[PDB]
Amino acid sequence: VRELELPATGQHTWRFGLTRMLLGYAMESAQGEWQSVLPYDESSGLIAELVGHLASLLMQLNIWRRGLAQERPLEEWLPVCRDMLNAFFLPDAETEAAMTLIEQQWQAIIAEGLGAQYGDAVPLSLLRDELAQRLDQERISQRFLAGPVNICTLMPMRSIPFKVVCLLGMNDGVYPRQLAPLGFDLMSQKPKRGDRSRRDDDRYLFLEALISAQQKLYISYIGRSIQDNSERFPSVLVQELIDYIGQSHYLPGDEALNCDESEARVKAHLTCLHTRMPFDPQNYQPGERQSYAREWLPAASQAGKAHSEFVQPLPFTLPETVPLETLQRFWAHPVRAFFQMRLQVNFRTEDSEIPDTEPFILEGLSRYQINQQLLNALVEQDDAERLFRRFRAAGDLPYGAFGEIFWETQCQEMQQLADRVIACRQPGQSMEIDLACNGVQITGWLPQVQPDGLLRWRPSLLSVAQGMQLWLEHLVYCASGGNGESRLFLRKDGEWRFPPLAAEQALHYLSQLIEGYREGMSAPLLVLPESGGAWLKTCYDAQNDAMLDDDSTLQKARTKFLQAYEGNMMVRGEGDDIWYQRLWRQLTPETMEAIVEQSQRFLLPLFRFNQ
Amino acid sequence: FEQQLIEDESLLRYQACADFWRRHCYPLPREIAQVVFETWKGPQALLRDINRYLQGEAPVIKAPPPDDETLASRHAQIVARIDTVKQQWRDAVGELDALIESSGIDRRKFNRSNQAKWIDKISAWAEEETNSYQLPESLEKFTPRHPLFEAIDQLLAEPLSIRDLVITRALAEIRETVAREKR
Amino acid sequence: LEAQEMLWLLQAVMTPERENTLRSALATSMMGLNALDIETLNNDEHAWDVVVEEFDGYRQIWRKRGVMPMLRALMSARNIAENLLATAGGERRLTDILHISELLQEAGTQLESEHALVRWLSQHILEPDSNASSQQMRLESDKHLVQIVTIHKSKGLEYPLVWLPFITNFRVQEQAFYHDRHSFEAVLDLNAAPESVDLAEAERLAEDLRLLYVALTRSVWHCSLGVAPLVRRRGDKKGDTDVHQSALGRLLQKGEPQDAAGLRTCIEALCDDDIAWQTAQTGDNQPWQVNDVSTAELNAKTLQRLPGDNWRVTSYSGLQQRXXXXXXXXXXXXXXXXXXXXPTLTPHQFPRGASPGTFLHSLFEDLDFTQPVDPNWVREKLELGGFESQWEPVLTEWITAVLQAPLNETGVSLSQLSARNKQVEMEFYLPISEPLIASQLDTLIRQFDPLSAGCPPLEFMQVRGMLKGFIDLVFRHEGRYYLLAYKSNWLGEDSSAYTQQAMAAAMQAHRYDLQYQLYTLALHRYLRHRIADYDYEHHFGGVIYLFLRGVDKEHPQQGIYTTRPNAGLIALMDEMFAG
Amino acid sequence: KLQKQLLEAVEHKQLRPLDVQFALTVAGDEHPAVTLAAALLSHDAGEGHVCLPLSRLENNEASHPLLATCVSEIGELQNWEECLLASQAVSRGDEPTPMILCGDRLYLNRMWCNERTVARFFNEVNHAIEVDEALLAQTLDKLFPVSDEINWQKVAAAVALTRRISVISGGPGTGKTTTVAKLLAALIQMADGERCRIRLAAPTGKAAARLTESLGKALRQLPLTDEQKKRIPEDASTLHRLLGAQPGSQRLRHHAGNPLHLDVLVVDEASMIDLPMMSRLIDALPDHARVIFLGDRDQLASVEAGAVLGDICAYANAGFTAERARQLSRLTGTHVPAGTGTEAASLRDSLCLLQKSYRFGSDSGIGQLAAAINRGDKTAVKTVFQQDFTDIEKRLLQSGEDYIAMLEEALAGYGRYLDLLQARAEPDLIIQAFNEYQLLCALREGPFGVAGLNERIEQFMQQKRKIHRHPHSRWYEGRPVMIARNDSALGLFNGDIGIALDRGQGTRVWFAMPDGNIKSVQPSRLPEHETTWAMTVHKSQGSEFDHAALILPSQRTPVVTRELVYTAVTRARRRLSLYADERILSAAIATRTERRSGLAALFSS
DNA sequence: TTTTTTTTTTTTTCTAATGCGAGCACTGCTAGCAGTGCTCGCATTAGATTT
Repeated sequence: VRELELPATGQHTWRFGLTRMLLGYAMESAQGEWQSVLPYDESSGLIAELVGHLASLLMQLNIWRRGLAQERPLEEWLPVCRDMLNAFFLPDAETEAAMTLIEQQWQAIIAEGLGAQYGDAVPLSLLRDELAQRLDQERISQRFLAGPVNICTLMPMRSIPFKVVCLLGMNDGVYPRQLAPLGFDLMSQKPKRGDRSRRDDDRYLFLEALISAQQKLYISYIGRSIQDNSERFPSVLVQELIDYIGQSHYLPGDEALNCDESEARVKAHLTCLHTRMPFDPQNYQPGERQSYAREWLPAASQAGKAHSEFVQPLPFTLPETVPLETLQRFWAHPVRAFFQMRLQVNFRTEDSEIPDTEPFILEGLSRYQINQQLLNALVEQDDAERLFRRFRAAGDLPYGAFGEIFWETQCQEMQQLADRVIACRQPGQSMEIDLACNGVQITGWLPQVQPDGLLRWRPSLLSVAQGMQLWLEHLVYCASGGNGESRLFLRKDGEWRFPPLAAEQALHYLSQLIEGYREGMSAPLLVLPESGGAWLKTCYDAQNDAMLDDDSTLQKARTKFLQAYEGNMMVRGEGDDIWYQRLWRQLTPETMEAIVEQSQRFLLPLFRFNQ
Repeated sequence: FEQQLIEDESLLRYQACADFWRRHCYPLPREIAQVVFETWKGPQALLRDINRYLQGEAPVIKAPPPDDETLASRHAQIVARIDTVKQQWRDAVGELDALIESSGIDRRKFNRSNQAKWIDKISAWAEEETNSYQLPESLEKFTPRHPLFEAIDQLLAEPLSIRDLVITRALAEIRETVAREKR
Repeated sequence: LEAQEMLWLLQAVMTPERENTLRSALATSMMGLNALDIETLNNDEHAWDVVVEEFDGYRQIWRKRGVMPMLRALMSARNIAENLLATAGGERRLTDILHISELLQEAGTQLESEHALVRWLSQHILEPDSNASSQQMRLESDKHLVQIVTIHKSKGLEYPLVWLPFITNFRVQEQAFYHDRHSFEAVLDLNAAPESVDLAEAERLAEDLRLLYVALTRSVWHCSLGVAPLVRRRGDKKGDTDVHQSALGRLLQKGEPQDAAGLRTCIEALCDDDIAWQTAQTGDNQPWQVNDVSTAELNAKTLQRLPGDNWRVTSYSGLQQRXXXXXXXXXXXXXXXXXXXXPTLTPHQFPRGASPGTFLHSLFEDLDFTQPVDPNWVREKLELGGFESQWEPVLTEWITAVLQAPLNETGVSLSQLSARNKQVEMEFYLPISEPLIASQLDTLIRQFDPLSAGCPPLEFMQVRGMLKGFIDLVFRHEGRYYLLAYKSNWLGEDSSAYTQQAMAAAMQAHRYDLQYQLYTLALHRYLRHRIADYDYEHHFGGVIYLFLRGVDKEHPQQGIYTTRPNAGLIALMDEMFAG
Repeated sequence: KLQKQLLEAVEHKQLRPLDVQFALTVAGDEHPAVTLAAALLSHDAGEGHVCLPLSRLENNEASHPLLATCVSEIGELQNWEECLLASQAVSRGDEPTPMILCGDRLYLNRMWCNERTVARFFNEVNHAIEVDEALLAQTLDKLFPVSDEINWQKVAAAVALTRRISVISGGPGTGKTTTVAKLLAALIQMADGERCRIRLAAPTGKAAARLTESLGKALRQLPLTDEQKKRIPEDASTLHRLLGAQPGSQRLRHHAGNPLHLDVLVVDEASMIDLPMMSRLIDALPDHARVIFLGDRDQLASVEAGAVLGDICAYANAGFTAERARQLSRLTGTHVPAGTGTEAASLRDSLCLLQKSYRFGSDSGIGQLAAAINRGDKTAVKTVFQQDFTDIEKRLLQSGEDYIAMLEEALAGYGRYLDLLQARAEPDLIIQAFNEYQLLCALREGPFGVAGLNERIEQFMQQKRKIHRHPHSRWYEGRPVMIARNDSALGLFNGDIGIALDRGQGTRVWFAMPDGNIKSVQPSRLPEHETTWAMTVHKSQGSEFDHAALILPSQRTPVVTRELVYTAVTRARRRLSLYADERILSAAIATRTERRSGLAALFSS
């Protein structure tokens, strides 16, 4: 760190990490910090062997970065490459060929140096970039004339008579090839006869290849960039050639027309424009140029049938016992369920790449976790300072001052929420639930039932889906005894509070939920817990306990719907998710209605009893 | 003679910005850091502010801070600049010499409670909104009072920030550093 | 999303064994499967096993032929390339798929692993960058398209009919950056003092005018442009319309604020025979009327003759090859026996591989036989080779044992050979005219060859073409030529594991039989060519395999091996290669 | 410093690189006694010892003359407790310190916490449950017909019914499982109106399945009403799945916050329970839960560091507490012997040891030899020598010309199987045939090992016509394979065998389910597999073969031990064969596996 | 040197501007009161380029 003149931190370095791992091996993380390093719990077992291997790597990586720093005379550089290769590498049947090439090339360089009598110390960055050039310099021409059709670049002084010569990539400026003279060269100033210059070499090759082809010459170039449909051009040589052809010949169709007109006519007859896509049916129209690829044929014929609407009704039979966790997991994202729950498809996105820098600020689920721990500490009225030390040692927070600052704005938000939590909290005991709803036995567990009712708190923004969760978990609670309220507190002072309900209405609404559940496993029920929630926010009127009708608001709920579905350029919209991508690529106003109808069905009892 | 081009200059640039924000911020004591935090969280945003100015010809900065001034210097300066008004308002408090007017609403005197309360520590960078009431340009529109009553106007004339200095130092540094690493 | 689907597929084909990571790939819109498909396909085990199977063949195509061949096979079998084009809009999707594949080639070569490619694709799914080649290709050039383009990217271009829907819009610059009117120098004011803000916002407006100009000069026949009573300030009903801050508005109002009515009038004022204004009335009838297309019958031609027959230039190495079936041919012996019984300057310890052997050979390539060995010369060979000094005193002795060993019955010492009688590393090309069939040969071999009794008949596919090889050494003694070939190998042994018997054993194990016979054919034809009045029996001395490690000062026989082609086998063999 | 010293023991391979690196980081710059001491702690903890009693490290001084290392400065630091306990890398348990020094035993913080949890759970936490002795005795009387002699099993049931936490030790085929069924029956029929939640856990999904089928068939035998047959547990699961161990993390959905909701828990094959999983289990239990462990005292110990069931059963040797013997004498309606003296009442009472094996007796050479394993070698060479018992044979392997002959007998070991394949039979009887004979080798690799023996045996199949092999396919018909890791999809578990064969539908692998059904899986479908001609002794635990053949390598390696050989011996149902040197084996039996833990000290104090 | 397990979810912007609502001082009109002029504060809504 200090070598690069960045202030010594003491965190986020392979020393910090390793020490964190080993210390994670000796002592459980829950014990606490030690030197202000938090033991990293994950490797506690025999697995931890790997760590020792890892730490043996880095030591070497450390040692050598010191050994390579100082300049050296060459014969001091001779022994190095061997120590390094055999140091870091274990040769094998494949590799030994390679490693021998490394030593051979390296020591070839240095030997070139010594034999020239060069005394001064040398920086490594001189040789490292010589050897890079030396290792790729080699070419393999072995199979040239083996007999398989020959692909190869145009090489000076290689001209082999052939029956068929093909030329690709004649686009202007790509060929001929350009390497300017050095510019302080004296030869390029006053040329004599026998001078060789790369451009004249290419220009002469293109003549050789012409003289060499004994039957069919084939010349190709990219007319139009496939990507933008820009224009491209033929090399000047091809241009001269097509010019000469067109000026020396005429098609038999018009034997009296004109010089230039017969010219552009011929030049049109010789030039073929192949299409942009292989499945373009023009290729397959019977004629002279016709494609032998039969794999694209049915595509060009346009003989395929379109993809049916993904949703098809599927039979399902509700068991007698539904574990409450199954219902909970269902209603969280009712669409996602039918993919994972029912038919078992789940799309696992690739894991996130390791970030490149120590955390400057905390965002996303990173800071969310911290709010979770922090809050669960404040509600217990345990000291936040201890936990602070835990994170700091964990290297999790921004360094130093900003750790303190960020920490003490968060403590100031989660303190605000924390009190409001502490106000109503009466410690309570978990309860197990068994019920008969529509001849279906629900079993489950509810943690921490206080005499007053359900209390739940999450450091989140107020959103409906949370609401549905507390709604289910509430109705099951009313459904078995449990007179009392249910409350949920969230950030920016959000709240969901559901008054108590009699066993009758409890079992009736719970019925509606379950019926939703067997509805789900059959067809991918479309209920969007947020966007639909947004649409139902506008229409419903709590004072009249009736959803509004008038079309003025019905163009409010649409704008507030789409606004919720697709997001801003800031917040990602509910509408963008892999689970909703599989159903429709583009939202039809019809499907919009379909969502509004079902959402109106299940969601309504939420807003109706919320207070 | 052989130049290897690089078309992604945003990654080197961002790299350098994190380098700056490491050496010129990590050393800050709590109280100055508190001021840095407000104007931008971290170099991710700072880069977003100066980014158009890192690229292409360097602009000329109107009335640049002197070359020798640090953050602690500017900060101590502004500390005292507010402090004088703090003592002074604490001294002149407790008197109605003003000509009372309808539109200026009598509860405006409650503002003064705030200010005599607002005068405790220097840790805040933000003066109170109620201060806008004591501007002689503000009040005289609705009674010259005494000088410090006018001094608040001097205090509120130039916005109090560390911003210009940081954008200056960072803009000069990040440019060089990038150029060096590419060299 | 198509890149993502591609990820799900490649990731599945990589490890179809896993139930989940496959089914995921099946559900993709690309595969185009219903919920009923996946549902039933979760039930019947046979179908599921069939899918697993086909993907398992795909992995094979993946490993052998590369990537793009695989995705080709998958597209054909699944019929997706067709079913997308059937689907509406799916044309775009299909272009994306093909494009991505084309990139998986470009990154596919440079990376050797099959797996590190799936490594790579994810990493690009995360960071898309800006870069040119990964930028999207135009969806279709078949149909003329609406070419919807930004102002700046229209500069110097020409657009026969031109639309400026949003032109009214404006952006008030909050940043303060301007130019001094005097010095004409770019000045940034880090302070928000309103003057400089104004001095800049004037600039922002003039620039907006220049945008308007450029935008209007683009059209050839017709340009249409939108106009609205746009309001920036958030108060609803005033009589404030900020359009005078729009580039265009200022040109209609002559830089005068108006009301929306005044806006409408000022539009009406200039409107004669060129400019014509209609009110903006939202309406929807029909998306558009395609009326579709008619094409034809169409078919692909199909080759009749074979693409091409067998003409190959091969060495004897291209003969042993590998055996598919009950018998597989390898240099090493599969059977192994464990040993439970319980000076470093030796030949057996020398390193092994193509690399060590190439060194060993390359010694004798320049090496001088008549002079004894110079240890300095050794050290500087090993040094060049990269071999340490652990070798130089160990080698320089051994070589002398080699050069000093007498050979065959003539008792020739390698040392006795003058550079006039040496020929080092002859490369030859031997044409084989009619296809050379194994069984039509190995019978001729076995017939006259005692050594070909061992092991099955050599098997190589029909071949017609040229044959290559390097004679290690050719030299003449007593007016009589010889053929010399060095071999090294033998990881396991040092001592008499090289005998008259075991040498002949290994010869039959690595099939150096056919090899030496082939060379003898070559050397034969070369002498018949070069030597006026050449005769096989008169001038020719036999064949010598020298196992370098095999040479020991103790036993003259160990390591050297000699046999003579029958002169009756070559007589017919040469004829065979002639026709 | 002594750092570069420690760089040698890696060349000497006396220290793992992990050990050295650990000692470097944690030990810091302190007196080299700290550094070396720590490295040795990490080493012994690596080989599976829980602690490092200072006696050993001060007495050996093998890594350095701990005079000069141990005596540094500041007067006398030579006291190891002094010098070590001085530095901050060691503490008494007060601070959050990497290492703990408590009983003269220096050892890791993690091991000390898990250690203490285990201890306190076996001593104070378990309680005495009280019921009517007359009614209970009657229930047992209807469970167990024969009253005429002392029944160990009846004692075991009585004990486990009295004590909240109880262990039942015994050899393979001593009737453990049946006994457990008897117990559970007494449990359900004991509490009529109370909810009885039974849970069945085993450390390996394979053993879990074995337990499922076992207690299914065993519980079906005894009369129960539909209520009881509802309170019969459904299935058994993995220990992990029970604790709900998340695949990536170390988090547990239960731990101390969530007690897993049970009445009783039965962990079969507790020998494989190691210390970390034992503690992490214990944190999940409620205060009403009754737990029972199953395993042999001498079974091969768990891989990860610790020995639990061993250190526990070691105290069974003393026997029952004086009074508990009288209580049980009232319970079983018999005379229960009483262990003389007082050591620990709570622990001694919790342990029952089943000394009767119904599978084979003393006349069978397997029980006599296995019973002679716990003794010295002069008994084992005797048994292997005299009378031959017809159930046991030893073949000398020294020269490879003997080894070839070993393979020669291995043929006839597989003979019936090989023919049944040549006879071209149906898969079921083939699979059942494959379990009569098995090769067991300790090491994985080399001349003697699963990895080597698969090669040599198949090569020996190519020498003598038995089963033809195609090199390119890699799946010649008849090759047995086994699964590397558990699978939820195909319902097959790690440690399970299946036979590759072509029924004519195609090349397909055939597995025998615990339900008797045969499932054919495509080769591509299999998750992981290893050629199963030879098993390591470890993986063979819980299995039973009619004829087993043990192979011990010639060298002396820390893997070859007493318990390894023991499990190999008890592995065969009836027939057995051995291949070893009398010196390598005879010395191997003398060396017992010890893993140092304070438990022996903890239960006495 | 030997080896066992298990499956998944979470969050989301900030700044600013107005519109109104509530509370108050004055002042004029018929000492109190109503209105108006006013002013601040709370919630709600809107917008965030160009190779």
